[PDB]
Amino acid sequence: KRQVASGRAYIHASYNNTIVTITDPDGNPITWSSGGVIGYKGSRKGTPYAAQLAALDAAKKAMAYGMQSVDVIVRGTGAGREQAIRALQASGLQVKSIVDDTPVPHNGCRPKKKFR
Amino acid sequence: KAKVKATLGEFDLRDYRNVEVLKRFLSETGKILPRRRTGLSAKEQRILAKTIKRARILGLLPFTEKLVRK
Amino acid sequence: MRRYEVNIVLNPNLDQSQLALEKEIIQRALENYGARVEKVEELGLRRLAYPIAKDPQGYFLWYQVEMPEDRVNDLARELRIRDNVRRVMVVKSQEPFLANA
Amino acid sequence: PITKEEKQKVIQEFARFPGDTGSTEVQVALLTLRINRLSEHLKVHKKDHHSHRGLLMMVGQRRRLLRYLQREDPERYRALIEKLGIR
RNA sequence: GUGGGAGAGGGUGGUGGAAUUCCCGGAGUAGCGGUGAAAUGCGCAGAUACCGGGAGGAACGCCGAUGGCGAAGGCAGCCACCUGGUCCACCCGUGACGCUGAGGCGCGAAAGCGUGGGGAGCAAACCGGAUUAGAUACCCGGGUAGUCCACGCCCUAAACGAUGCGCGCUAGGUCUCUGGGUCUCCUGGGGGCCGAAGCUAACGCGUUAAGCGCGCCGCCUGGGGAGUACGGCCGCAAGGC
Ligand SMILES: [Mg+2]
Ligand SMILES: [Mg+2]
Ligand SMILES: [Mg+2]
Ligand SMILES: [Mg+2]
Ligand SMILES: [Mg+2]
Ligand SMILES: [Mg+2]
Ligand SMILES: [Mg+2]
Ligand SMILES: [Mg+2]
Ligand SMILES: [Mg+2]
Ligand SMILES: [Mg+2]
Ligand SMILES: [Mg+2]
Ligand SMILES: [Mg+2]
Ligand SMILES: [Mg+2]
Ligand SMILES: [Mg+2]
Ligand SMILES: [Mg+2]
Ligand SMILES: [Mg+2]
Ligand SMILES: [Mg+2]
Ligand SMILES: [Mg+2]
Ligand SMILES: [Mg+2]
Ligand SMILES: [Mg+2]
Ligand SMILES: [Mg+2]
Ligand SMILES: [Mg+2]
Ligand SMILES: [Mg+2]
Ligand SMILES: [Mg+2]
Ligand SMILES: [Mg+2]
Ligand SMILES: [Mg+2]
Ligand SMILES: [Mg+2]
Ligand SMILES: [Mg+2]
Ligand SMILES: [Mg+2]
Ligand SMILES: [Mg+2]
Ligand SMILES: [Mg+2]
Ligand SMILES: [Mg+2]
Ligand SMILES: [Mg+2]
Ligand SMILES: [Mg+2]
Repeated sequence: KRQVASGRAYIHASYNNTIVTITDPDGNPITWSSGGVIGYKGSRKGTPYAAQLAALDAAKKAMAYGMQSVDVIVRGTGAGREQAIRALQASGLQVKSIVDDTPVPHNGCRPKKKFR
Repeated sequence: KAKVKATLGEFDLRDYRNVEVLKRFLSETGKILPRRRTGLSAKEQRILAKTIKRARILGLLPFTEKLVRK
Repeated sequence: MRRYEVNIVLNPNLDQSQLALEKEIIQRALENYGARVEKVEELGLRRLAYPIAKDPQGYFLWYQVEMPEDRVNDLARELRIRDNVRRVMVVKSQEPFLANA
Repeated sequence: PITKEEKQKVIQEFARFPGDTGSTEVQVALLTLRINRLSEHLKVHKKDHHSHRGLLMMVGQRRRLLRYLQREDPERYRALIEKLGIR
């Protein structure tokens, strides 16, 4: 109901799922989506199609909130991570800039056994 | 595709205070560029490192940045 | 006694009374720890690469000094006590190694 | 550490004759200086082991040169020892 | 001796950013997580994702290497202090002062033990979910000792170059680290790879010897029994020699 005009788009990609959050310029979320948000349940969520449909869901939900100009933030390596962005190209939203912010440490923490 | 020092002046490697030159040795991100792209030598690169890090502590140089395009 | 460089970065928004105050305290500490000042370069307002204490900029001071070695760390400890002082880095003075020259 | 002032002080104190840097006497003196230094550094920093090895080395050398000296002329040995107050 | 050099060599105190977890606030809904696929788990007491703030522990990305240092174990953010080893140049000083080293003494990854702190992440045991003919395992969700610090013990190992230390001698080529030089190059000192002579059962070693010699120490004498038994010593114990 805010009619938020221009905003930020965050894409969090993993190998188990891909989820999207759309927010206002100071960062507070407007709407969001994910592979579970749509029909998919199991591993199907980590698929690229899921990513597309997700990004699109968030996109429409943004349209209804009066969204037009969008900046993108991408975090993580995952399947369909790219496909998400590809969906936001055809979103019907103008994509100003794409940025990869994926957090990586300077090696603070011992990772899980799976990860070393 | 010339290496850093190749296009560059005559400069103090031990000077942490001078950003103008040092920034050129960093990457698109805040990463410190490898020898392959810095055109330096062992001793050179090794001094540049500690110098950069010094700067970083002083907030003159980025610990890290964010990538664009992608 | 040896030659060192004191690097001080403090809050950029200081009133002149406040500035002169903090610099006065600095000078005081220096005299008190037995450091003679060979020369000084004050570059003041500068844009940090990352925010330090919630703020994007900082006020910069550079001192070349000579002083007793044993007192140095104490001198840093003392210089950091001030709230307004965000960064203190003391280095040993070194000859200018060059390159591409 | 050990500055050059202190160095020369010791050397010119222990020289057998002007311009003598390397006499057995001098060597043992210099040794002894570094020894006392290091050991005072090990009164604190008890956990510094590597330095302690270094000190073992130094001690060994000193005791060796003294053994020589006292083998050649026992008088100079007595002199030196009593002057430094050692073994 | 003097004059220069490189370095994650050691000890102490500071200190910086990235991330994880937790807590506070904003905004925001229906799931997140996770796997081969799943479930336990967490979520309407508002999670996941996003923004700001705070707390705390541990480890220091890029630089980083096929690199450097150390006697070995081992040593990586940055700063300062204390300190060890080592290399080169000058040819200045002492004048064989040398090499090895049974005992002894000290150091000695990790796990483990004691007392007292600390505890984010990880994680023996353990609690669960799966898989399977069964699962006491691999995979998944949790989780204690521990991993961290101080002090004192333990004294083991693929503690590996599976190659004891020192010295002299015997083609080179190539890459490299670090000094000096009259600086396509030469000369020292480290790190690799090829290869002369030679060695070797062979693979391979080959101026970083496993070659040609000399000195000194350790050690071996078929496999299993067995690093077990007895005895001794050390240890709080585990256990070690
Ligand atoms: Mg899934
Ligand atoms: Mg302060
Ligand atoms: Mg060090
Ligand atoms: Mg240290
Ligand atoms: Mg909350
Ligand atoms: Mg519930
Ligand atoms: Mg439930
Ligand atoms: Mg409940
Ligand atoms: Mg806590
Ligand atoms: Mg690496
Ligand atoms: Mg090793
Ligand atoms: Mg040194
Ligand atoms: Mg001579
Ligand atoms: Mg003579
Ligand atoms: Mg020996
Ligand atoms: Mg041990
Ligand atoms: Mg341990
Ligand atoms: Mg304990
Ligand atoms: Mg865990
Ligand atoms: Mg587990
Ligand atoms: Mg032999
Ligand atoms: Mg040269
Ligand atoms: Mg070595
Ligand atoms: Mg060589
Ligand atoms: Mg042959
Ligand atoms: Mg060979
Ligand atoms: Mg030999
Ligand atoms: Mg052989
Ligand atoms: Mg038998
Ligand atoms: Mg045994
Ligand atoms: Mg018997
Ligand atoms: Mg027994
Ligand atoms: Mg007993
Ligand atoms: Mg056993």
